[PDB]
Amino acid sequence: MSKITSSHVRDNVKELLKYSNETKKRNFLETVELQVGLKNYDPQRDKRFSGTLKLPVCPRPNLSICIFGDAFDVDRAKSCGVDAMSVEDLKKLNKNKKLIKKLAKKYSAFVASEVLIKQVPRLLGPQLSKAGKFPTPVSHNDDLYQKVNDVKSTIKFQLKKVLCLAVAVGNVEMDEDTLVNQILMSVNFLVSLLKKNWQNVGSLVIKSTMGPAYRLY
Amino acid sequence: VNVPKTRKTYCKGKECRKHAQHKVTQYKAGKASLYAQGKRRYDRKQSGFGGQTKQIFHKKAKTTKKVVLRLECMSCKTKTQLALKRCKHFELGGEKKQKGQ
RNA sequence: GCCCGGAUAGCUCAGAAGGUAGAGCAGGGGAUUGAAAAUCCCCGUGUCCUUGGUUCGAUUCCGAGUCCGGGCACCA
RNA sequence: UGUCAGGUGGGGAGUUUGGCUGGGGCGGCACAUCUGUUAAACGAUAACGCAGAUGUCCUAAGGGGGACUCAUGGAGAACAGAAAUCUCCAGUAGAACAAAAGGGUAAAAGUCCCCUUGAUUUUGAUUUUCAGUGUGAAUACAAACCAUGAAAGUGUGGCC
RNA sequence: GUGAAGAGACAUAGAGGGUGUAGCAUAAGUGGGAGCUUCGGCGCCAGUGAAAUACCACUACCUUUAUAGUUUCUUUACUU
Ligand SMILES: [Zn+2]
Repeated sequence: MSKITSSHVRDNVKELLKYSNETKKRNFLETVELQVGLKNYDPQRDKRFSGTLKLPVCPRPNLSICIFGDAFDVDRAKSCGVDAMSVEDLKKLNKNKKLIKKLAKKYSAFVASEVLIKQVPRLLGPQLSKAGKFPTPVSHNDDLYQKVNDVKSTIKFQLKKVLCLAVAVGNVEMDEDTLVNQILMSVNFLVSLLKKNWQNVGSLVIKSTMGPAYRLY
Repeated sequence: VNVPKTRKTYCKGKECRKHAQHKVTQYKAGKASLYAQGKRRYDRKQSGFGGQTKQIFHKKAKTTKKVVLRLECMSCKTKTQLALKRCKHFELGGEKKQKGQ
């Protein structure tokens, strides 16, 4: 009630994030995610659609970024926190299978310039695949300092071969009433794919890294 | 017969109202719905004692059936219908070509 | 038009869930016997109906499309 | 026992069980169409007359532009032979053009190479069978919107 | 009309149930994920692969049952 339990939506957050015993407390910035249970859970014959819809309030489990920019973007990247890379450097990474797995699992975010979106998904593709961390659309005239927010804001919506999604919804840094709000947006994009959402005001928990048995609906 | 899949053609549109790209899918007939005026007139009549108060066709000579193409626009996604001459086989897309062996 | 079942070596018939490609019919040689049969041994034979697909891999599984053989429906 | 629904039910009830046709029936299609001829040098024209075809196949075998000549024969080139590929000379079509047959076509309507969707939209006028009714096909424009070519042009499906 | 006792669940339940191969080792999956913990230990780290593990949770796939809820019911008794 009150637009998906607005009374105990922020008190849920207030009791988790600022706690060492209940929420363990890691050194990196603790990110929050959701879970919801619809009656629409069918494996399907057609197979699942998967449409990566954006959100204006930023999702963003961004630890490291490994770019592929050249000429303009190498100058812009080195000034910022990220680190640049060359075209011939990609051939050295692919030459052994181990260093591809380091780029796959940890380095989640990506930035690739307009000229370097014509050589990328061949070598990584088969080895990567299940993670699905491919580059973002970027041109040479971008700012890079601002472009970190665009990758951070966007998130995957792939649903195949399992009856669950887990879309992130802010973190420790973001405001209290945003997270949730985001809750209205996050569920709405599930309603875009499915027919019957079950049923506007459904189920939630708050799982911020060490989200304990606080268990929601 | 084979057809290209997508093709350029005129659409009425009203925006628009010129040549543009299209998708191509095959037209299938809808289910009879059970609440049309003729079905209600038929079921009211056919109830009592008498048995089949109308004609039942079973002198079907010819073999095939005309193929129809449901064209769907790209921009405003309005739809049209373009018929085709009678043929037994029909692959909507798209085993080209070949020539020049 | 509906919802089901089956396809495998030249022939015929298994296969069976997770990782193979097989008994037989024959067909070819050995072993055995004074020989002629019956029996132990060692071979050659595959688009696993057809396509993209599905898959770490699959004839299977998984979902499409066409070819063979059997059922309950019928107002131009 | 009563009402409604599913099977069974010639035990009984009602009704139909083509036409042309050297009598009918058995065959056949001459019963919707197309080519040549019968058909008597405008058109029209019969028989279960004669020789034969159709219920399809094609995103190219449709549309535009540019290259180039085919049947067959002769003279020469290792394996190569009557027949493989290569080169020259003669070559009015004696080839080819999705199928029946007739017509048509040679810097092409044939063969090869480049780009595409005029097999598109809105409606009427007009030839053929003809009651100058319909059905089918075909021809010539108007207003649009496109393709192709340096252009003139050509194209509202298949050379007729 | 009136009484007795055997079966399919839907709530709602976590104990587990998972052993091809390479991987300390019996990996059903999906996310967050660099420390929880006094120390202990196990992870990040490193490494084997198609897939990474702790620490937290959600979803399946199979067994279990002890809930007085649905009825496919199935078994007998009582006279008006
Ligand atoms: Zn339009």
